[PDB]
Amino acid sequence: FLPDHPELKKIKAVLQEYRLQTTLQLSMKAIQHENVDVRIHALTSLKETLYKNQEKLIKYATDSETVEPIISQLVTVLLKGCQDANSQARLLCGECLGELGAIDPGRLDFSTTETQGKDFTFVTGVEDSSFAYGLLMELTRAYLAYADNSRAQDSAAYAIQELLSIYDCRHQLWRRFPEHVREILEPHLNTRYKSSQKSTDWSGVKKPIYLSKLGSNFAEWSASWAGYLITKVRHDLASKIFTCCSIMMKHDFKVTIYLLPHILVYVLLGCNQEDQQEVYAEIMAVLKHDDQHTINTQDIASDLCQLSTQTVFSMLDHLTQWARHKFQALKASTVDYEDYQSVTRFLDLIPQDTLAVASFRSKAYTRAVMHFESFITEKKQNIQEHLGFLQKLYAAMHEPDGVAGVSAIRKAEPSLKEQILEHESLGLLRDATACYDRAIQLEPDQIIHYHGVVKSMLGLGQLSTVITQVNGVHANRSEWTDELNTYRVEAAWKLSQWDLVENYLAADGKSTTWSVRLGQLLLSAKKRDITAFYDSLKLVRAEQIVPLSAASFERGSYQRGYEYIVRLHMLCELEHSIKPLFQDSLNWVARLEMTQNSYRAKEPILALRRALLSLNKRPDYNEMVGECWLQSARVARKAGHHQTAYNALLNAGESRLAELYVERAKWLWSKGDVHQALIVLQKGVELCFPENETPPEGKNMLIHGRAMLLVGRFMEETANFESNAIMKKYKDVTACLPEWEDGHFYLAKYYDKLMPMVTDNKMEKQGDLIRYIVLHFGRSLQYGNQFIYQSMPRMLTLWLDYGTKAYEWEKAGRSDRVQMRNDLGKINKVITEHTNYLAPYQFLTAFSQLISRICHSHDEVFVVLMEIIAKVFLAYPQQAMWMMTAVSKSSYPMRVNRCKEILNKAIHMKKSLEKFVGDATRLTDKLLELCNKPVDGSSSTLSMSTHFKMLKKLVEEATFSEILIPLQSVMIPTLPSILGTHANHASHEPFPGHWAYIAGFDDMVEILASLQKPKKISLKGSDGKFYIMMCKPKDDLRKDCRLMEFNSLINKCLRKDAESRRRELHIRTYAVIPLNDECGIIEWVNNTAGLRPILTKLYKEKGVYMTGKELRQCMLPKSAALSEKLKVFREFLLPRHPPIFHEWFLRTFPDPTSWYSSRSAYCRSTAVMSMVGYILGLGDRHGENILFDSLTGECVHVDFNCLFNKGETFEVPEIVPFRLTHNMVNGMGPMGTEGLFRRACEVTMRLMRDQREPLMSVLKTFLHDPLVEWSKPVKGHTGEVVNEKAKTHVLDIEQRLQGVIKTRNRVTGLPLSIEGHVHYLIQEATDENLLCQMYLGWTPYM
Amino acid sequence: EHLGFLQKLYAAMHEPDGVAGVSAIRKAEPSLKEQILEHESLGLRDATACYDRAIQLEPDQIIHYHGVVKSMLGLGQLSTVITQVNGVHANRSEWTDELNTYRVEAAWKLSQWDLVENYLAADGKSTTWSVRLGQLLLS
Amino acid sequence: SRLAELYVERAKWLWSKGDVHQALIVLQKGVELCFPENETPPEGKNMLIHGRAMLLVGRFMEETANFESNAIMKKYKDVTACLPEWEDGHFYLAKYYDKLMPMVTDNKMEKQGDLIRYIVLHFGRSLQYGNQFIYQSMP
Ligand SMILES: CNCc1ccc(-c2cc(-c3nc(-c4ccc(S(=O)(=O)C(C)C)cc4)cnc3N)on2)cc1
Ligand SMILES: CNCc1ccc(-c2cc(-c3nc(-c4ccc(S(=O)(=O)C(C)C)cc4)cnc3N)on2)cc1
Ligand SMILES: CNCc1ccc(-c2cc(-c3nc(-c4ccc(S(=O)(=O)C(C)C)cc4)cnc3N)on2)cc1
Repeated sequence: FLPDHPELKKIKAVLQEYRLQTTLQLSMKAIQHENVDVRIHALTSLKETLYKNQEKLIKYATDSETVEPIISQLVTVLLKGCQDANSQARLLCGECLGELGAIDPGRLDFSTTETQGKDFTFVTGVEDSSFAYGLLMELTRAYLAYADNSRAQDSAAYAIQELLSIYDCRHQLWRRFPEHVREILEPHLNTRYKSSQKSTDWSGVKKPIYLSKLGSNFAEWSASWAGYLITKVRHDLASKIFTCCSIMMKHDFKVTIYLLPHILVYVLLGCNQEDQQEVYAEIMAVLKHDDQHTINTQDIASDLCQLSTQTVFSMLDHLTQWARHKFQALKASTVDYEDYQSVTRFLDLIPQDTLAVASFRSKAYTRAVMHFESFITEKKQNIQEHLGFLQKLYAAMHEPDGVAGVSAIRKAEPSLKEQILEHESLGLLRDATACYDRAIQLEPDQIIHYHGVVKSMLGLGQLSTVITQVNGVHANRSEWTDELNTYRVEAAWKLSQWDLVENYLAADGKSTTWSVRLGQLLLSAKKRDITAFYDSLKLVRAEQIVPLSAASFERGSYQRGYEYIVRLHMLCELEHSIKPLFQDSLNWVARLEMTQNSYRAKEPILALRRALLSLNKRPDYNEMVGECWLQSARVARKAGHHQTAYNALLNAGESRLAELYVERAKWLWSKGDVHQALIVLQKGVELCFPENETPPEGKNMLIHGRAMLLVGRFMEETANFESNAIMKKYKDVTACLPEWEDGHFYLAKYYDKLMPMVTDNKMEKQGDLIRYIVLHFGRSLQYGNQFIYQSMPRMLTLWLDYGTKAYEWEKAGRSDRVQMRNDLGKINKVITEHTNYLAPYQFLTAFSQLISRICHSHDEVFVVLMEIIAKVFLAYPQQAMWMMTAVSKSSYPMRVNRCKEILNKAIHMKKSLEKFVGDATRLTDKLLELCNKPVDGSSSTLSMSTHFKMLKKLVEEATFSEILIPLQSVMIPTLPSILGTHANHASHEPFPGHWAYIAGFDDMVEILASLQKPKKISLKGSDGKFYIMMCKPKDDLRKDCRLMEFNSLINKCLRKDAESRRRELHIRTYAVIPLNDECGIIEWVNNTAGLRPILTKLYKEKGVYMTGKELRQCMLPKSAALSEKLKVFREFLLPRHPPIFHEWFLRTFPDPTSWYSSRSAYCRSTAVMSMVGYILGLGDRHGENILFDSLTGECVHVDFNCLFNKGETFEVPEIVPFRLTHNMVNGMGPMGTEGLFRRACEVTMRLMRDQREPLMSVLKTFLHDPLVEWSKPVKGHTGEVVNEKAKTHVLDIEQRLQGVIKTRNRVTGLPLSIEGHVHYLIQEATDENLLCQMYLGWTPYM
Repeated sequence: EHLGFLQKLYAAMHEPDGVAGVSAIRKAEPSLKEQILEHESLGLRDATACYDRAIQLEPDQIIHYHGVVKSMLGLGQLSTVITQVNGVHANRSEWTDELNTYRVEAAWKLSQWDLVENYLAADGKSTTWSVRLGQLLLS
Repeated sequence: SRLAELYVERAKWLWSKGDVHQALIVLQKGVELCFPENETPPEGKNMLIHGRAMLLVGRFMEETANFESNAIMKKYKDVTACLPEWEDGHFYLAKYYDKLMPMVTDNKMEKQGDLIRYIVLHFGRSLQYGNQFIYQSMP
């Protein structure tokens, strides 16, 4: 009902008698409602609400890295609604989004959009009840659909009767159909019907049905071809059904659509060679014909070409699915084999290349790519001649990486047009401009070249030149002037030359360009035209929504359509800026900040805002325009395009801004001319902040602080400057903005860098320095959590290490002990103050490390540590308990005693925690028992009740406390965003989301042969969902746990970065929880299977398979020379296993769109994981350890025990960076490594290099972790262990991040590589010499 | 106080070092004109955008269009130069006479002889090196 | 008609920018595009361009850290073979041998001997064919 008014308040008193986030959920549920008017009211109310609660909404969006979950759900819902049929609803929902803002897909989270689609219900045959049922539903919806012809509804009910003839509903058949269909079909289900139409013979008329009078119209062509076919099929039941539905077919084409596929299947089963040739003729004709290619009266044809293409495609698709299912049957008789053979033969008759060309004609890009790769492989056809078509395709799809790959592959020199394609897809547009000029010289009669020239000009921002260029072109040719008018319009309105806008607009009444529409709106604003304004507003909103409509029906849709979403954002902002003029609550700053960080996103919004400000007449507009030009800088500077803001860095101009200087400095710094930047910056500082008068006020003090900090950083970079001056500058920055975090942070970093040098690397001397360091770090934290990941861990490491060294010196008998002791006391006091000031979650973030050092030797240090950990525990008992469990049950007694001390202190602080602690202890003990429960016999499945009674009971008791199901989402804390820093540090919610407590266990427990017989359990969550948790004996997971943490941090990074996001790079992460050193519980990842098993099944299906003994024969002695091994490999192992993985892709995903999306995801995921592994030195990537999700196609890695180049230590050393066997490559597609995969690798590598500091700090903490079983277990168990290769491991990790291979022999001085790094890595992985050496277990041949 | 004058001088002397030094000395922010001068003295890409902003600031000045056309020349964008001069002419007939030299140079470089002849015919007052070269080549 | 020349000058420009790797790839592709091993390039100027390209690839390799010493050495030797009388080949080969010697010999001249003989001989021949690097070579 969703009333919103006092009358609605009467209804609400009613609802109270019956019984912002709340209202939001309500409106959400509303919009989903079926009644269109219901939804419309919902949407209107929602739009108003959003406008009214804009403040709280923005706060939700920007307070924390990730948006409030409710927001994510709401945006998913709105984008869905975009798909709705009613135009009004679509427009309303577009307004919804635009009002929300253009949230960076990163900040949003889409797990709801599983989008299975309820599709792929391939029907094996007509006989199948479900298929005949769908046919009956078709006919019923048909007869009801139209009353225009009594004969037609009569034909549908007649087919109902004939279906009763084929099979009686009276009771499975009746059971099959629903009641809204049941009651509709019942009146004629039994009555009777005369033949709806007079008999006609499609076979009598002989002609290619396409291009025939009957085939003139699409539906009529559907009617003539299907009738002919029905005549053709030699199937009595098929003939019966076909005749039954014939009459209905004449009236509605859609019934024809449903029927044709199986009609063809039956025609294939019962075949005449001449009939087969005629069928292939019809299909080829439909495919061969290009509506633009052939000339005829197009009233029928225009629609006919497209529709017929789609129909033939669908028919072939059903044929393919039928053939695959029949091959599965055959493997699982002879008549079915013959039928399947006939169908496969007909399929073969069709040309893949033809299919691809047609598809491309029909804009069915994805299917085109699929067909084209299928062609390039199925029939081997060389490297070099089809590249043009494939490149054009990728261009269409807008997949840049496709174009880049295609280029990377082409051997022959690239044609000019191809270089144009490449520069457009990805290029600085400078080469683009010059190539355009050269094209104009090469071709003087093509408009598109001038298009590109003008577009480039605009990009650089040379408006006036663009206007004049358009005018010139106009002078040369009048006709082109119409097409080119758009860019002139854009320049004008951005130029703020309204009159020119009016002229050019009046000139053309045929341009639908976004730019032209924007100019129209701005004009209607300039000259107050309320009615026209709002009309154009509706129109443009609809237009924009159009593309997003199709975009919605896809995974990751939001991202794919983000451009249009930003357009809607601009529209909303424009509306709210204009309204007051006609007769502006929105907060522009926050809005902009929510947007993704890339040109495509920010720039257009900013230009539009400059325009609006121009239309607005406010005194401060002159300066606001400077802020907008300066806001364009740091939105482009970050991207590159350094000339793309000359008309910005200059444009800013008048508005007084030391900010102008700071910006010019950052720019120079990006460009590499550091000394320049320092000069310009010192000058701007002197000028804007003369020493005589202090800047004490607001933005002035702020900018002064920022400038001083930047000066300091520059000075650090330059080698000339003295340490002391740097330290002084940083201290000054701190003094001028004590509240700022960056100040203290950089100060601490610099002191840290200096300390090793000043102290000679002697801890004793370092003490005082360490105090200063930790103090400033903690302060920085207290202000903001931007650099938390680098700050916290470093501080903790330093303090704890100093404590350890002091304990050693006290035990030693060395004089420095007393000074060290006083220093340590001071340090501990500092830590205490930090504890008091810092919020709990901030410690939570390194809680892992904290726990790691629980066994520290010095008691005072331990007291402090315990205070910290206890504060945390109280703050977040669930996560803390999970993380501490293992240590609790450690075999080492000291670990257990200390953890118990901690828990006791906590309990003392908050009693209620005691009950929960006891419950958790009991639950963990029982789970450990289970994990270690010995299986008897095969015992594939064991009932919970039969064996694990105590567990079911314990969970059953109502007294038992709720235990949060361990899940990565609930373990990895989120953090407050920089934008919002007020009271966020105090009230920040670490784990905003849905918390599922353990409500019970499904009875059945699975035991898996592989993985050393690990039990698999399924917990039952409070929400009712079931989560499957594998229980693993004999594995130390601590390593895996911390690695998962690091992966989560990497995932955050990947999400924030534009380039990674657009590709949707992400590392699949599964929660891991160690019950104790030997046993831990690991979350299951469903729909996923190992590469080895999958390919093994494929091979067996192909009949080609290698026996284990065969392999043993192929195996050779390790001492054998490399030549013999390479031989064995190439000669036998590679031959035996041909590349088939692409087939797995094909079968798993039938639909072209799903196929393409999943293939892309596969490439991206494998790339990301390979890079990450090579950085972390992941090893043992053997078939089973790597996995692929059947649902998305992504790749997931497991068995992260082998880390930090432990593989080399193996008897058979691992000599490859990551697992890239020929099969995986084949998977990626014909392009192979080159293409998507390469670009993903490169992007991931770049990102990692950028965040090198935070990752490196975290990894440091990880490597020096004492709890981790770095070595073999000794005696079964100070409860501390030290990793001997720690320093070496950190050095190697750093180098790899640096990009310094250091492998080079005979010369150890090597400049870092950049992309050549990814290239050399790929080469190494691919090389056969290496692989052949690799151990058989890795199954390199596969 | 007098830095503008010294910069102008060094510009006249064709002494780039002078202008660079001036710029380095100035405390105040550089005006757009002085910026144009410095760009021109010390070698073109940045100067094109500066010229664009200039034109936007003052439309009537012809020197700015001169600079933009020259730049487009240096980069090798002949065709663009032709179209640009043509557009300017469309807007202002007068300017066409001063700008004809660039068009002629472009053409002659394009090898488009008809355009060379026609443009050279347009006006008979240019003595620019480029214009004489075009006359010779056409002959 | 100047494919080889094209790719070579291009590699040079690219290097100028700094993307050494993108240079090496394009250059190797060109080496395959023209003078493609199917038959030995003896065609005079063609042989010259072939040698120039080979030497360029060799110096590139030297720049990149991945490539092994032996391969670089072999490439320089190939350039030497291709053009016996071209100084550049000999000079660069000598330079690379010099740089390698200290590590190979562990900085023990005794072992350094034979390498020294090779190096000196190649310097000398380089001098016979030209005088571009005399100041580096002779001393
Ligand atoms: C018109 N006369 C001047 C001229 C013009 C072009 C050339 C030329 C052509 C090639 C060439 N480039 C590639 C290549 C390039 C880029 C990428 S990329 O991934 O960065 C992404 C940007 C695509 C990947 C591969 C592959 N094969 C090739 N044959 O190299 N130089 C030489 C002279
Ligand atoms: C209207 N346009 C917007 C706008 C306005 C002003 C600024 C601005 C002003 C200054 C500034 N520069 C210098 C300086 C010194 C030496 C050279 S140099 O020739 O040696 C070099 C080519 C190597 C160049 C410049 C000296 N004092 C200064 N105050 O820096 N940025 C930036 C954008
Ligand atoms: C020395 N360290 C020992 C060690 C060993 C294993 C792990 C481990 C395992 C998983 C994990 N595996 C799967 C999984 C695995 C295989 C297949 S399979 O079809 O190929 C067929 C072979 C069953 C299907 C699914 C799903 N979800 C998961 N979380 O995670 N960690 C960790 C440490």
